[PDB]
Amino acid sequence: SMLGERRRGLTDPEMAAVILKALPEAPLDGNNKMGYFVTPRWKRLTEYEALTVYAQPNADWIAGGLDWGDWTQKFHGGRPSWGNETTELRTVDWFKHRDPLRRWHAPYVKDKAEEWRYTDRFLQGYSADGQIRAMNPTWRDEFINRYWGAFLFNEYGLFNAHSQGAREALSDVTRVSLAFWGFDKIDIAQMIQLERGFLAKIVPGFDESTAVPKAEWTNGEVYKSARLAVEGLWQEVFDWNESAFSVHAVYDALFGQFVRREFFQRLAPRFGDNLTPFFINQAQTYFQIAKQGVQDLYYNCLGDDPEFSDYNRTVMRNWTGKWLEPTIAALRDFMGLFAKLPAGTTDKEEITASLYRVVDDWIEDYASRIDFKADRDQIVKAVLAG
Amino acid sequence: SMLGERRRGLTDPEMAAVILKALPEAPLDGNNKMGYFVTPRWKRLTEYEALTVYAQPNADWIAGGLDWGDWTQKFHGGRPSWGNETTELRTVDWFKHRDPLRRWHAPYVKDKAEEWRYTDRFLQGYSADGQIRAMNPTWRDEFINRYWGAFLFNEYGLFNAHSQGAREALSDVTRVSLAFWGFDKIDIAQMIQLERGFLAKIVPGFDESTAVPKAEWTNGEVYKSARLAVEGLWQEVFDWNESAFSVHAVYDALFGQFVRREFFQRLAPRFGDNLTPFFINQAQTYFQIAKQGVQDLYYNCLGDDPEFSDYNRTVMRNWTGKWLEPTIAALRDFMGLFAKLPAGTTDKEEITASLYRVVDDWIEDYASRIDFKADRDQIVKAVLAGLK
Amino acid sequence: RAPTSVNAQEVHRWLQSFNWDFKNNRTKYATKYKMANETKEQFKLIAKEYARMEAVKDERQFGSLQDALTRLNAGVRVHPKWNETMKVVSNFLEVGEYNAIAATGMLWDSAQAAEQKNGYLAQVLDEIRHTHQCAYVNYYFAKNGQDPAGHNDARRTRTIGPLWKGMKRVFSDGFISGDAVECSLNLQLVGEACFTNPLIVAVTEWAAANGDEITPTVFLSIETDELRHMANGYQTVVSIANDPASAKYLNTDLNNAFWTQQKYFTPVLGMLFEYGSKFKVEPWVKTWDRWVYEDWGGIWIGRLGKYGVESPRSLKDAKQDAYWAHHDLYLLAYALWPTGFFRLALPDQEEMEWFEANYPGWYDHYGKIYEEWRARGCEDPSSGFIPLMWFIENNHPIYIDRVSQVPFCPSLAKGASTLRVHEYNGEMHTFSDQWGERMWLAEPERYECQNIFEQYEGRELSEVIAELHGLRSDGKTLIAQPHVRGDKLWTLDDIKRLNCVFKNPVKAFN
Amino acid sequence: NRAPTSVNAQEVHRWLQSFNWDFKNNRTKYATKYKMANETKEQFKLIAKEYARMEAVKDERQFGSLQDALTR
Amino acid sequence: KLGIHSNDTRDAWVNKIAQLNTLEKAAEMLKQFRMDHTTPFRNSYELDNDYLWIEAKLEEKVAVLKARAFNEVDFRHKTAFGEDAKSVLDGTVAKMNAAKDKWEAEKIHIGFRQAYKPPIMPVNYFLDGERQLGTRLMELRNLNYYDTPLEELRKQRGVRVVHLQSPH
Ligand SMILES: [Ca+2]
Ligand SMILES: [Fe+2]
Repeated sequence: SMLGERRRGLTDPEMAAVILKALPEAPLDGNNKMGYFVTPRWKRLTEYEALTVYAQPNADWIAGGLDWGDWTQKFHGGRPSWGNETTELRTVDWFKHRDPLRRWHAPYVKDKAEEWRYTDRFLQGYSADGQIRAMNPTWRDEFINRYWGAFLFNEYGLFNAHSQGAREALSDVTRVSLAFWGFDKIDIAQMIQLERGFLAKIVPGFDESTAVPKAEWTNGEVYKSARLAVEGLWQEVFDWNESAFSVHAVYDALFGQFVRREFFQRLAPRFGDNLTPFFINQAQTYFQIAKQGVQDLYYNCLGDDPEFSDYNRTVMRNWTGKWLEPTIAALRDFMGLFAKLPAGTTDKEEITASLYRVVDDWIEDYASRIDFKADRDQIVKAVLAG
Repeated sequence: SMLGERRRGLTDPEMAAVILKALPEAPLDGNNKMGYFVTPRWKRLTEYEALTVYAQPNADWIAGGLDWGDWTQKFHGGRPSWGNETTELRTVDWFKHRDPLRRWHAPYVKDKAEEWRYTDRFLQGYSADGQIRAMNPTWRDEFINRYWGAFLFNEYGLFNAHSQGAREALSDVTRVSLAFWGFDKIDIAQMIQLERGFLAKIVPGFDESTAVPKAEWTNGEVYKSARLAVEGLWQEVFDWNESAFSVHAVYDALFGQFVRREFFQRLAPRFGDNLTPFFINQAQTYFQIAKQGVQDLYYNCLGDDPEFSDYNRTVMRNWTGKWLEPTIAALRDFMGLFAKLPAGTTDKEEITASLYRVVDDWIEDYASRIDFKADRDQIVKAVLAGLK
Repeated sequence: RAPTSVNAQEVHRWLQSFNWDFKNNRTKYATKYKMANETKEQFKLIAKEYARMEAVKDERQFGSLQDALTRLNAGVRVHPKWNETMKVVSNFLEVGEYNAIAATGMLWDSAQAAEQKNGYLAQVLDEIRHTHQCAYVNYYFAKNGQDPAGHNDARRTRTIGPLWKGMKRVFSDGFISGDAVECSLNLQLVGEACFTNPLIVAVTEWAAANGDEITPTVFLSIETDELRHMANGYQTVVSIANDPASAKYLNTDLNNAFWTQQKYFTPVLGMLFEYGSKFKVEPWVKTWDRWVYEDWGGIWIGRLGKYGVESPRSLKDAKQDAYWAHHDLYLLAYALWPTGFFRLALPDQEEMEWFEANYPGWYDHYGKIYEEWRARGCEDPSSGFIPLMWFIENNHPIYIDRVSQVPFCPSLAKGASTLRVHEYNGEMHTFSDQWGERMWLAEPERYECQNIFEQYEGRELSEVIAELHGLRSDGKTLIAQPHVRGDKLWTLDDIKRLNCVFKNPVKAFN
Repeated sequence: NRAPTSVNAQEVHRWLQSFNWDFKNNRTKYATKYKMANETKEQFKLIAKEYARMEAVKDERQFGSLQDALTR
Repeated sequence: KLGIHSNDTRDAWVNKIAQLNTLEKAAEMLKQFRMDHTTPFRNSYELDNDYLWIEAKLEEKVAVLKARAFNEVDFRHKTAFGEDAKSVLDGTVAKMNAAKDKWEAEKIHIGFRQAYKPPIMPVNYFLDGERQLGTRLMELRNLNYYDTPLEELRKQRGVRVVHLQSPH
């Protein structure tokens, strides 16, 4: 029917009249601020905080919880749904964390969506503009298809390393950031594959199959230690914080940053490749975005906790030393890829300098926050051994 | 008052009841398709077409018009509000054009908005990632600040060249495309300035003032003929189609494409500059987007018009020859910038090859459509003469 | 050089190859099952595309909310009873959405095939969307509605009442505690397919009927995502159908999951629907029978029969204990009204006629009781009466199921009236059915949830309410109310005067 | 220093007035008895990108209300 | 002082834990607390309403003390009692696989938790244990879950039936 059979209380004269007659004269409380009881991180409570903080039904026995009592149903054995036992880190309040970008779901997908739609437009403009022409064939079929491609498995692995944290995180704010950190990683891994798939369409003979880059990752020498580190951060770590912390404030801050920025971002241009740098721009935006959250959680909240500052820093330094080694090894092996480059592409001085940039930034943004005494010369020299 | 004083016919019981009682049982016509009478370019009428075609109140005496009679008020002298006299091109129907991207206002701003927000995110990630460190100082303070910067005036000028077409375009579809072509140009010019402004913030000593690049544009040698061509396309052309056609299917397809793609896009990377290429990616996306529209209007609709195909091609060939010369001159002068580059940056063979790419693409996507006989060797050799 | 790009499915084609083999590439969670590491997902999505299809949905949702719905004052022109009901429906769903985030994060860890992981991952994100969505409903009604209290702090004020406890069972702990597969059944195979999906639509129906256009706008948007949760719940059964352990454990975990879920929603949803509204949409008995028997227990489980899945053995029980369950519960919920974070109302005459018409015998039991309570003055703060007193006076003790947390009064109930009390190592336990009792007997360490009578024992009512912030911003008037009118709202003092002190009903068997 | 920074529309607009340069035929193509001072300023410091963003935000709502709640 | 989140009972334990300034004392107290107040096997239910909160405040102390007392390798691989974490795990997992029935299995699992829950055992080994022990416990328990009738099951669990009521 033009009007439909269903009648609606907002528009149906009869029903609405009944509704209006039952309404009070004014609201029964002037406090129209949902989440009003939440301690604001900034001047005013943000939509981000209101919609997130305390969504996790934690009881007071899990630092910061507002509920009471045990969980209604636990695991066989007695393991609590969520508990202090899932991480070595301790705090006065797990809901203290705040994503500096204040990303709740809607804003998050809105941004990635913009990036997706623009990426589509970019590629369509890139292909029509015939820019592929000026790209070095060897760099394309070798370093992008094989080595850049193999790197997708590194990102994929870091992605999966977040699976347990998504399940164990002790608060909504931390759970959401964690979910976004890992989701950005799978995104990157798929973008690396998107490029390979794109090239397959404009370059007659480029096989988009992951077979080659996968074989490079699983059996190669270049990424051997890298893969060994990834398999460990992912499957040998059961502590959701050690996992997140070690992945972002150690391995990816060093190895990842070097590969992405100091190798591909730095050299692709030299071979007439403006394509790969387009995707790395995203990966680096994502990285810098995650870094702010990682810093707030581990340094601002945990490392600087009013009661467990000392304890937490001790633990993160422990983790830093535990993972710094496998990370150095991953970098050491990576050094082998430079010998595969056409002579004259870059020299030992450039590589050392770039290594120093990655290491200094790391000491800059991470190591120094927990008073981890790091020797930059020792780290670089250990890597250069390649 | 929690409810407010104003009563609404959709929710007010009394008023709605009166409204509902006056309603017919079913719609008074089953044809709920606005623009149903419009000839679809594709399988089904698109929202783009419905919302656009025939918005311009043209009478039948302007090819394609559905109205009748003279305008109600004209210019002193008698010039019509819109008329056939504002362009040499003729057609069977001015509403024939269709932006291949089907861009009406909402979709247009949505895309530029996405690009704007991402640009913001990119720069914030670029600055925090300290990537500026690996950029060559000379390339930065010289080729980006001065030469790339000066190019903004080229884009600005091309932007302004659209002002008369926005006023004179003989149909909605063509008017909208034209407006979007020009708006993308001012956007680019502002993006070139955005980069200069960005660098000013992360590079202590980089002056974002436009004085230097403007002096390069107004009084330099590198862009001299380029500026002379821009001043002409903009202010010496009163025919809105010659303007749009010459700007996009001639000058910018050759000079613009060479500067943006074959110089800055091609060399910036070599100097550790991933910044500029980010903005040029946009400019090139915009260019390829406009090209589709330009092609549909001038080749698909006009150049292939069932009645004025011959006539229109004759005129566009006339315009191509008229503007190809000043464009070659603009490129010739541009060749001078290569001597300013650090030795070894690029050689004569690279430059010739790149010139040939721009020229072959042009013959590819434009010249050939109107049967303009273009000699690629002659064009390139004329330009190469500019190499100092 | 034609304009070309790459779409999500073109990249997804190679997603399955993303995972590689190595010694410790295995689940970190305990599980009796073995998810085939070649399992495929139904939707070929990648992060970028997922975000785009979700952002497009947001545009509309928030557009309608911040613009036309606000201009129409949709936040106010809702029936009072329903404004209260939405405080519970939205916040309770919120936690189900929020634990579903952790739950699928656990399933994502369990899956070994890259495609099955990606499927769960998309839900981990959807669930985060739904958490924030449900949150927004409360947020919107707080900012724009006729009564913010409860909407503005349900996250802490929900802890006061007993209804919240059972909610965490089916939608929190039941979602993340136990075998990944068992949890998957609670969340996807039963919870979402049997209750949540049909429920979400039902709520938009009841909402629209009571002037609420806010909820339909958000919930109908949430609904568009459930197609993907279903595929995951269905893919879970497939990924284990080939493992020999599945033929030995699947049906037991499924039956337990079915019971766990229905035990709570059968009475709670029906209650929120029929008693939390003014205008009715359809009798809950009819609704329940279609969802659980026709749609789920018949069509949904029938298609999984080829994988070894069978109809839950406790199905017939569930049906017989269902008819009056929601009516039995409202009596307790209203009697304990001061422990909520929402205002409840007694059935008006029009409604009593409706109830009796759809539930023969309703009046002679519940109807007469509600009338007595109103004569007693349960709606008036100066009466000094609270329905809980009537329960004490007529020796009708109220117990809490040690397992499901669902409140029950066996001496008064018209539905199930079974009661099993046990003592084990110095502790008393009260059960309301043979299925929950078996669960506790077999897995006593999984169910040690202290009920409200235990925690509040010896405590004076007003003090528990005051301690847990059950007040409005004036610091005196209770958030909860025994009526939905604008005046004569009970205050903390009206409650203190009743001098009501909690007692653990089980201490009587002593 | 690597602090997260960007540039907003008004920061670019500051130099927009300098975009136009002088030359013989830089004049209106239309008849007019008036002379618009070539130093006139505009009230809103906008650039194409920002203009598009503030308009697209308005569209989101408008079309959202139309395709969703208003249609329902 | 009576309260849900704050009461005399809780204050009492706070002062009690404040007096534990030795990893060994603290670690032993936490273990003792777990035997006395947690799981269906606790020695008493006197702290039912506060144990969860008290236990956590106790773990905090053991953790802080363990961090200052242990070197890096030990903090990662040894329990607060000096035991080698991997050994305890592999040992307990061994018995769990040798478990003859669900009644022995649950004893092992529940006891493991009472004794080694962090900060006693490093979380990595503990959750690794949770994964293996839990899997065996379930396999044994969910086999013919409904065969044993309630009458018998109550006897097996060893509960004292205090009251039964059933119109059907
Ligand atoms: Ca050469
Ligand atoms: Fe959901």
